[PDB]
Order: sequence, then C-alpha cells, then structure tokens
Amino acid sequence: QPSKDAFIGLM
Repeated sequence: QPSKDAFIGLM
C-alpha cells in the first residue's frame, strides 16, 4: 500500500 511507502521514508 501507499502507507507502506511512508515507512520507506523513515528508512
């Protein structure tokens, strides 16, 4: 999902 991409920002 797109919300999962938000986790890519932190990483």
